[PDB]
Amino acid sequence: DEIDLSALRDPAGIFELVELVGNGTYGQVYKGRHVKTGQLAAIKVMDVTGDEEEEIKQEINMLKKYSHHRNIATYYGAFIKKNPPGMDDQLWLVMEFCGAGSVTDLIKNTKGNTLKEEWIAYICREILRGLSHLHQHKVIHRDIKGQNVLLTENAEVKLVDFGVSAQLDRTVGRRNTFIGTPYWMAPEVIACDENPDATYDFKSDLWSLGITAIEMAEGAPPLCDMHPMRALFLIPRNPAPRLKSKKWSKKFQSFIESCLVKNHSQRPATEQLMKHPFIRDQPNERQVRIQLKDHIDRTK
Amino acid sequence: SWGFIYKTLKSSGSCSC
Repeated sequence: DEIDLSALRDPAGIFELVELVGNGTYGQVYKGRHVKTGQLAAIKVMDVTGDEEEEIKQEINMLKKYSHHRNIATYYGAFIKKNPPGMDDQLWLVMEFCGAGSVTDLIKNTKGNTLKEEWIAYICREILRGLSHLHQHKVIHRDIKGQNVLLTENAEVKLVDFGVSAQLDRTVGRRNTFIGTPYWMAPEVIACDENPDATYDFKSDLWSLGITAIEMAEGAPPLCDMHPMRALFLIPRNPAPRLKSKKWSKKFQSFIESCLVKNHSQRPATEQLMKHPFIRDQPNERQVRIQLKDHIDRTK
Repeated sequence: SWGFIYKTLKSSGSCSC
């Protein structure tokens, strides 16, 4: 069931914008409320163009199928605001509102740019639950990073940004499209630039999760002082990245070791990763979520 | 990078140099 952009309607009497909460080369994100019920939504606004059509449809088709999982921000619907002949129309994407912002932002606003280890373990576990849902449905995210992990005002964790995700049709199937964000890309995805035979699968998302854990621990991905072109040369050649400080637990160090195995056929699968002690053993979840929520509110 | 685009990849997201 593929979306047909021509059938989308003007949102005239259904939602109203409230405040602008984000902006980038993609468009704008707004806080919005349903005018009839008052319920809260985020609304992403992009103007329409044939040139960005394929990614738009992939985002909407992926969200409609999978966003009902509690670790994926929920899709509510879409509209197209109709503007006069000289002016582009705009697509509105109506989503579950994630009021705490991104993990990248959380790190930026923290003293030393380093989260507490128990916070990192909780966030990583929530990301893996989302990945598990996706991988079991033959989906590869392909752009896992702190900018695409959001937090609600109650410290729930939600994955976003499905525009370059891959939908396979067989379990064993593989992909070869050279796509991602450089510092978080897996060595077997990078290899597709110069190697027209290379392939990757769902384990490339697990590499990116490893880089995102390092992002949370140290404030940036590895090689953040290299130009992107040099990072892309060094990721397949350097040994796998490690945490700089010996103060982290052996558990955390072991988990980073499991995500960042360079040989992807020897990298553990999502299910095995879910059983790692760093992820599996969190008996103080209630306390951790409270501390995260309070830290989030402290940082404004 | 922040803004660096290489072929079909997203923006660098982390850097420049």
